[PDB]
Amino acid sequence: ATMQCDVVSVKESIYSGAVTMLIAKGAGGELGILPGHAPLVTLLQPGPIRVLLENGTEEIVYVSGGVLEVQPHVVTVLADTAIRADNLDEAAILEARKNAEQLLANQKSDLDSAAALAALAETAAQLETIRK
Amino acid sequence: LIIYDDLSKQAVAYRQISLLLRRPPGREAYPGDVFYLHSRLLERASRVSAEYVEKFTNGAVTGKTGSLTALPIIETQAGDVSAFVPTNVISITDGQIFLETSLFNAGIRPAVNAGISVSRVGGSAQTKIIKKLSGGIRTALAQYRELAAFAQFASDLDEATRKQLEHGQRVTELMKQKQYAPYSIADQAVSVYASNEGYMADVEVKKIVDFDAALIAYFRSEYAPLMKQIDETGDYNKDIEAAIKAGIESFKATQTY
Amino acid sequence: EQAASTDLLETGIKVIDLLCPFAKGGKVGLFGGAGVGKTVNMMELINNIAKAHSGLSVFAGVGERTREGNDFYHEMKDSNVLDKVAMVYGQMNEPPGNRLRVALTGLTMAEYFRDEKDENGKGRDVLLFVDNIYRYTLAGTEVSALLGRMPSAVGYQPTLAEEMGVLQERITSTKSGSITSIQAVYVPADDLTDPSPATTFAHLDATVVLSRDIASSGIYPAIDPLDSTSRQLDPLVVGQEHYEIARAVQNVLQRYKELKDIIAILGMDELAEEDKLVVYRARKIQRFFSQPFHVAEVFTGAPGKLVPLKETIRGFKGLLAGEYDHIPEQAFYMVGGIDEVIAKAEKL
Amino acid sequence: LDPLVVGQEHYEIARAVQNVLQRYKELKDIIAILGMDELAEEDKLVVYRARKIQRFFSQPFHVAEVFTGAPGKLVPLKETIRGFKGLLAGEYDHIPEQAFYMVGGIDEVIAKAEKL
Amino acid sequence: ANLKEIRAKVASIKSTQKITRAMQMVAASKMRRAQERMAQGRPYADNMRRVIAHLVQANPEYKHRYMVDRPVKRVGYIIVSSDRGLAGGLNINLFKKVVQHVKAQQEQSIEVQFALIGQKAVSFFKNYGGKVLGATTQIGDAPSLEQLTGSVQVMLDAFDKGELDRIYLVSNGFVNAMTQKPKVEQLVPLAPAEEGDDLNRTYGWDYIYEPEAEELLNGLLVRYIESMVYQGVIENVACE
Repeated sequence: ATMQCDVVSVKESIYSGAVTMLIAKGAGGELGILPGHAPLVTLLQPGPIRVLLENGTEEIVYVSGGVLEVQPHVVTVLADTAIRADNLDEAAILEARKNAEQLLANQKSDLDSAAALAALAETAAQLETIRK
Repeated sequence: LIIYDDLSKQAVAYRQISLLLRRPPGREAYPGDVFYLHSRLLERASRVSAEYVEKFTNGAVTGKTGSLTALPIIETQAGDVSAFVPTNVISITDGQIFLETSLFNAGIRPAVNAGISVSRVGGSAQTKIIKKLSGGIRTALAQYRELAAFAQFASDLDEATRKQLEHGQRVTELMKQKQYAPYSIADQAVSVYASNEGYMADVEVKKIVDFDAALIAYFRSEYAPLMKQIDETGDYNKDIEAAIKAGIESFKATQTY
Repeated sequence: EQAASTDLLETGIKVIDLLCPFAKGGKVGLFGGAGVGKTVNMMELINNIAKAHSGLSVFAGVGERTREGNDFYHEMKDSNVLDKVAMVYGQMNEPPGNRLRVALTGLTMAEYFRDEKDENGKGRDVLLFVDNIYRYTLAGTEVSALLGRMPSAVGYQPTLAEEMGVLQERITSTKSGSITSIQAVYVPADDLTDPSPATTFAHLDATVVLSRDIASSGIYPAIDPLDSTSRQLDPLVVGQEHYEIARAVQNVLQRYKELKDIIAILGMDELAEEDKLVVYRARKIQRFFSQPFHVAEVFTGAPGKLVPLKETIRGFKGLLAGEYDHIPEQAFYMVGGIDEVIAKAEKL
Repeated sequence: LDPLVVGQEHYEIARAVQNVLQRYKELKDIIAILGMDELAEEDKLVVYRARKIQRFFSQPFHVAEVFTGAPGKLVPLKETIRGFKGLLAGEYDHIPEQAFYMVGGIDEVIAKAEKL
Repeated sequence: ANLKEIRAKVASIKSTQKITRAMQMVAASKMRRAQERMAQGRPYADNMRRVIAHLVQANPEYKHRYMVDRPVKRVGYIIVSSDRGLAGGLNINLFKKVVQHVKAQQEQSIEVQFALIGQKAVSFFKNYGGKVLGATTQIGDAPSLEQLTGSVQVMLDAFDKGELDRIYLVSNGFVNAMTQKPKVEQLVPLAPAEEGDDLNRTYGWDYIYEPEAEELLNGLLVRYIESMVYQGVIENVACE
């Protein structure tokens, strides 16, 4: 019986009820009840982490990237609500350079680097806010 | 049955005659007794008992009653129903049918305002089939009146309320008709049964009138004997319900509007 | 001549005796049109007054429709209530001089019924129904116009208040007996500022508002439990316990009214225990307000219940406390008193 | 104005025009209290078509040239029907409403819009 | 002041009140839905705090790249706003406060950059001009995390390239139903920490961290920073 097992990729979490033995996909040889100390933290394969709950009960364990930190009386897993990627910056720049530029249009053509420009005009927007 | 095309012009003529007699004036120049003028006329539309008929005819007619129906018409200025004569006449009748200028321009041809229109006699003046089938119209229209303002944002509403709104829209469109083309009891019953049972949830809102006209036309050429039984008798029986259902199913199966 | 201390008249109806208690010698305003069983309530009051207080009743119609009068007469004959009531009709097709002086004709009969001494005195308690006093004021206005009196303020007889004091004052609780009165009131143009309703409301002691919504709901009577008021619902005259019981049921109903829009638009799927409990208690109270009458026994086949006030107070206290949080809500429909509810519940 | 007298197309055109204008007559208060953006697109179309229709019913007269100084115009019935049928259909939805003023016939609308 | 126009105006105001009340109850329903949503995000928040405490206790002896401190030079910010209007003016209040802060920075001889997430922010700031690296809009209520990783990642890259020295969150934190405070709070503090407890009872053995001896920290902190930027996003959704 494991003390507790939780995964937190979204506003809610998936809890495990008294895991009778701690088996996980990509176990690494330290699978089982608390060893007195965890060996390490590892990037578990996005393959779903097969885990048998109390009395060897299997549950839907589909993972999209699993980081597991077992501990004496503590088992915590960090997982992805979505497919996991390492340095996904290339798609980030792809999205940024295509959506903003299309959205901005003249806003990007202007690209007025000045920030404290026409501060009285921002105060004019403020006075409009003052207007009913 | 008697119909007075306008009682407002009669009131104006009475006012003119009285003012020429210099009788004491009043609100809007009307004389002292304007309520009596229309009350004594509109109280003569009544149903008499068989005993009264027998006494009047000295026995020449037995076991028969009589009935006079009245439909006065009154014109109001700019929508003001609080004027003198309209308020005098509203309190006398047993009901009121309200026609709105905005509804007329909006496309509602018979242009009745169901919200304020009332009938004191109620369901006591209907055939059995009409009285049985009438409730699903009032329920739907009341629900649509309550939920009308939610048209813009409807996805957030649950499915039941959306279905009620769609049914209200379809019913409100079915209520349209054409002048010089009165419907019969059988057509009204068939249309109301098709509406209540939900066979027109499939159809588009815009094409309600065409579907209704085509369905009525098919029945009067295919199920005319059933219609004859409904028209003469008017009684609603399990067999009549089954026949109506089967006919509507056949029309929906094989026809193109 | 008349000495009175506030003394409630017990009709036997639950909602009225709880939220809008009457008073021997009071005047009551009835609000609502047709389709809500107004005549049924009037018949029930006529029957109950004679059943409990040995009191006869008088009916006076001011400008009544002939068809409605015929229906009322035939239905009262059918319900075996006509033996205890008198009738005076004033029809629309008559000149205004007739529809004006008919309330006095009914009042004379009611006053005579009051002053008939029983053995060991004790007079009698009698009632008086006036079909519509708005038409009484209009009859006065038309008569004044006919005689040529100059118009007052906004198209109303120079002499309007004096006349309504002549009528309404005579309905009082004297030493040897009492006369109450139930009157239906029409508000012209939805204007309480209009002189006629303003002159009317200065004499009323209670207002009963009949709602079409509750009638459509299927609970009869449909008397509104949030818009009806009284001048006897104070901690002094009616007793403290009654006062806070009525106040508690009123704000519970108020909360339910404020919440029913949300409960009807987006359903009950929201998660909040407290308002759900408020909803259930409101529904139980709404059903409990209904009761069967002795006028419909003939057409219904079920007997009536003249529930005493104490049982209503005790049952409402128990319902508010939370003791009857297990009884199904269907066990309160048309169930008379409090205990009956329990058996009805144990029957299920 | 009866389907038996004027015909069938004329009646539908007139009713659709009156319906559009009546619908636009009731959307002013909502635009005021809440932004124009708030109303759905099915009402943006009605508002814009109502404005275009309100200006397209304008034409210059032969008699009243002393006031404005613009030459007079005359339009036959069939041109009116054709133009309004095209307008209610959603065509001419890209032409600015400033080209429907004292322009008379549709082809003149097209030319005046081109000049702008 | 004729009676006809008064009557028409009363009718129209009654109708408009109907629509505005419908809007009010829809907003109230989504308001309860948000109250729950955040109520669910609060445990997401404290377990983010738990995991970052875990990592900072797991290896505070080494030094992270984010730890480096250099003088301020062209610091850019992150701004978030709404899609539709009728927001009561909290967006404008946020814009006023952030423009005052960036103008103070300009007077300190440092120019600023920013990213825009709300449609109103895009329309307003760019109408008066500005400096932006990336932006997005129409993400909708409760949007996917992958939708908005672009802005945070591009600004983290800009900091990596050395042009960007610091970034602070700019949003409206929830206080009460009616009280919303514009907040300009830093977001990349070099991730400092200091724990004087839980080392006695545990963490003496720590771990071999075979997969990543020191590499994992940066991934944990990028997940962390996207976590509170998502928290601020849902927060501003709730208060709007």
